[PDB]
Parts: sequence; structure tokens; C-alpha cells
Amino acid sequence: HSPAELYRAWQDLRAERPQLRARDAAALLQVSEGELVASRVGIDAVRLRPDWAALLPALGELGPIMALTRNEHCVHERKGPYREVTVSANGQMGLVVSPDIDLRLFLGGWNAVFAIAEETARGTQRSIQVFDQQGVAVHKVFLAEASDVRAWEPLVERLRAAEQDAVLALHEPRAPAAALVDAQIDAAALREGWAALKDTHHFHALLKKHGAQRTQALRLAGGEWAERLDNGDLAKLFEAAAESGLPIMVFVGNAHCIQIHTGPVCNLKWLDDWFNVLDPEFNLHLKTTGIAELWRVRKPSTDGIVTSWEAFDPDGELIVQLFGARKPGEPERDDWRELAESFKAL
Ligand code: HEM
Repeated sequence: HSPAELYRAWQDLRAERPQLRARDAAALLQVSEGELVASRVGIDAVRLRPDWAALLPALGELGPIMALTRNEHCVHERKGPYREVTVSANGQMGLVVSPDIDLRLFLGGWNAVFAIAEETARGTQRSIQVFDQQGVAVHKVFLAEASDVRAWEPLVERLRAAEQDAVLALHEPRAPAAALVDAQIDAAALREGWAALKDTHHFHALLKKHGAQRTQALRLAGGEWAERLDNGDLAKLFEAAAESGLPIMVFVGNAHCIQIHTGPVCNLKWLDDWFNVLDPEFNLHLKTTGIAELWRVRKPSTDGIVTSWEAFDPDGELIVQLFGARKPGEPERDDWRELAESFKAL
């Protein structure tokens, strides 16, 4: 097929199935979302340069936006101004640090970026959308009610790519080391290192060190460090936290982007298999059925023990993580720890 052909095929599908979102439609059309979006260029999308160092700070020009980051089973939507942005010297790491938009950006796999200005009945819905080497969405930022609409066009023109294009280059997915079996992991060393952890940020390196998958290490850590929970407990913890006003942290990401909410959750709702947070500045959409394992995890650090809940899919990938709200230098709060431990292990 061609990009003109793809665009047409998609519009035909959406006419048939207006509930279908871009990501769903792309799958039905047997292409990546990135490809689908590129089929839009010259119609209602403009391809931008992948110049993250200029683009990311510039989004701050737009005022309050909505940032959307998801994986297969969980969608995180947070509202606020896109600041404060810092991008590393080597241009491979980005941060957005603020009480609202709070992001960790791993720019290396970021491949293509488009500015979309989509006709609505009456207005136009504008978004910046980023895609990875495989065409899978990385991160999106949506203009909303309160955005500075006049920043839009100058931003697009400044970042507009020379070759507008509608094809999109994609790379074949890169090496998966085969997992070791549990019996091949040095469990004592891993536990020793676990006990020695000084900052929750060092966890990743610890896994790399012993060659263990994250779920695998939890399994081998022992009950004092990690315990499996009934999968249905996660929604219940949200419900209990809603009940008390406890400020929590909710981490949701994919291989290339992590988005964080800090604060309480208040308004919660089920719709079918979806468990939802539905607050004015924060929406969360969790497909509970996609959760294969749920762990309570405890990690030592310089600020003391940090307790979190970590939900995984069938592939061993993290859906969402919960912590208590905390500043580096402060220990976690008792109310959080009490709630996190209140639930019975399997
Ligand atoms: C700039 C200041 C930063 C602040 C204030 C911050 C704050 C936090 C806090 C409070 C937590 C949870 C509580 C704790 O574990 O101590 C956390 C966890 C985390 N942060 Fe950061 N962070 C920062 C920078 C970064 C950076 C640069 C990265 C790069 C990836 C990152 C990635 C993570 C990840 C993955 C976790 C989850 C840890 C786990 O698995 O236990 N953060 N951060």
C-alpha cells in the first residue's frame, strides 16, 4: 500500500468504527501508529525535526497542556505547563520537573515527531506526537482549553522538517538477550546488593549486574524485600488512598518515556475492565485485566526504606508503579507505608 492509500483506508475504517483510536486503527490496518500519522502529512500533520533540545523547551511556549504517556495497559494523562525542561549535554536524556508535568525522557529511541492540527466540528485539536524506532507512540502533548494557541504556528514553522514526507523510516527491533532461568541467577549476590542499595535510582544497575529480569529479581529477593499480591488489590489501594487523601506517586511509562503524578487521587471509577482516576488535572486509565503480577517491593536507600507496588504484564514489563509522595532527603511517609503494607501477600 501507499501513504495516500493508508490515509484513505484509515478514514474508511474510522467511518465504520468511530470509537477506534489511532493506535487501534493502525493495528487493524496492520501498520504502526507512526506510519499512520505520517500518512497524515500534507493533510493535517506536519513533520517536525527530531531536535529534542530545541523542541522540548519550546513546548513551554504553549502554556498549560495535557501530556499523554502510556504503555499497552495503562494511560497516564497529566495537565500543566511543559516545564521545567532540561536536556543532557549528549542530548540523550530529558527531564521535565514540576509539581504537575513530571517526566523522564529517554531520547535515544525517539525517532519521529509530528505536529497535528486536526479539524473538529468547530475548532481544531492540536498535538505534538512522538514515535519510536518501531513506529510505536512514545509520548504526546495535547493543546487544551488553556493553551496559548498563538504559540502553535511559530513553533511548528521553526521546527518543521525540510523533507515533509509521509513514509517514515523504521528499524528492526533490537536484541533481546534471552532471559536466564531463575537457577542461573546468583541469588545471594543479588540479595546482598539489594540490602546494600543506596538510592532507588540504582536499582536498574543492580539488575543489569546480575543479569536478572525485574520480576525475576522480585521472585528471588525473598519476602522481606518483595511479596506478590492479589492482582485485584491495586484498585483497592487506589480506593483506600482516595478515601484518605494520601498524596501518592504514580509512575507510568514505556521504554522511552516515564510520566509521573504526585499528589492525591480523589475521583475514581470503574468502566468494564478499566479502572480510572478522573480528577481535574490528572486522569489515569488502567486495564486491570492486563495485569499479570502485582508486587509489594521494599528497597533500602540513603533516605531509608522505600516501599512501592509494581504491576507487570505477561511480558514482564511494568504497567504502573506506586510510591508515597516524598522529596529526596525525606523518608517515606508513615501513612503510605501503612497502606502499602496493609494488604495481605499471596
Ligand atoms: C530531578 C530530580 C528527580 C527527582 C526529584 C526524582 C524523584 C523521585 C522520587 C521521589 C522517586 C520515588 C521515591 C524514591 O524512590 O526515593 C523516584 C523514583 C524514580 N525516578 Fe526519579 N527523580 C528525579 C530524577 C530522575 C531521573 C533523572 C531519572 C532518570 C530515569 C529518574 C527515574 C526514576 C525511576 C525509574 C524511579 C522509580 C524507581 C524504582 O524503581 O524504585 N528520576 N524519583
